[PDB]
Amino acid sequence: VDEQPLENYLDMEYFGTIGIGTPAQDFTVVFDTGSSNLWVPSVYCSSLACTNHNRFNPEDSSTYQSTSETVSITYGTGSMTGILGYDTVQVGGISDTNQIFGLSETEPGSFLYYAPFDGILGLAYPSISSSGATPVFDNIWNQGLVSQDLFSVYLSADDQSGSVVIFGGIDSSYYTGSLNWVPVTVEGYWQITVDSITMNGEAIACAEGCQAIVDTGTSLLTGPTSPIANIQSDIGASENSDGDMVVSCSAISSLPDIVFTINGVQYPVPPSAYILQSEGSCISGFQGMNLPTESGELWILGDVFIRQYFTVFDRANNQVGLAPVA
Amino acid sequence: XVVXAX
Repeated sequence: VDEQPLENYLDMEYFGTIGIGTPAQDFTVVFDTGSSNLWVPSVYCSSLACTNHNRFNPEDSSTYQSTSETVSITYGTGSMTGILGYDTVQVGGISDTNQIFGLSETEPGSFLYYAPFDGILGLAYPSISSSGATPVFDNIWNQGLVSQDLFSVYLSADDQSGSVVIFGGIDSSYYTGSLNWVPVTVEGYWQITVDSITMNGEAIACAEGCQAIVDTGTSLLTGPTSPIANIQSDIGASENSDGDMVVSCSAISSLPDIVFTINGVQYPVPPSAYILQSEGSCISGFQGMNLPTESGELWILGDVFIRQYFTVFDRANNQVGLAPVA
Repeated sequence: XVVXAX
């Protein structure tokens, strides 16, 4: 069974090291369940972010195959354009041969400049892959490189070592009790129904259900701007001088759990998880963002939620498994 | 922070 250790950067970003090419050039990539493309910076890129991150040099790989096709990807934070190429990607002890990935041409803006990771390795469904490029886990499964068509994530808390993605297996060491299984509603993101969001037995948002994605590549709990403004009032958060939504640090001691009910099972998030300790003050772990789709406006169960719950992403049965971390 | 694809 095949594990990829991930580095935890300030409880906000989780990334690991992959090898691309023969011999392997090393890159750090966010393992992102909210996107499906793999890309890294290349020598074709002259953007500011390309000058201070590792750059794939296709001339130096004996196994590189070029294409005449391009990729463009827009994220909630950051964007890129590139050209698609094929090479061997070494991920979690698996030699994923003939992998299509993007070599960046432009990475515009300051976000990717200041970020500690080089690229993104998307772990979601092929239907949201830009230029229809085969995702890494799809290519690993199609080549019979794993036996179980699933992967599982443990994200550590408090800047600690130990975060892992496990390709083709579960490790029951990481969770307590048994896995509860939730059907994926739409096969794109890892999208599920959240039955309701409650505090003190009252629905504060999503009273008659809402659609949420489980996203290792989103730092915070995200939802539509109007229900999120309601949640901010409920937890006593006010917009500070610099735009930040702050809450008194003393108040963690007296706030109740916010409960996500998913498939009739209660998933409490404590105030010590949903209020973050940042640069000396305490901030809300809830962020307002509108992502409208065919199936309404999405919530994101970001890293705040995943830290509390060991997550299994099952592609054989199109289900997500959740259990409390040990 | 990070919000990972539109």
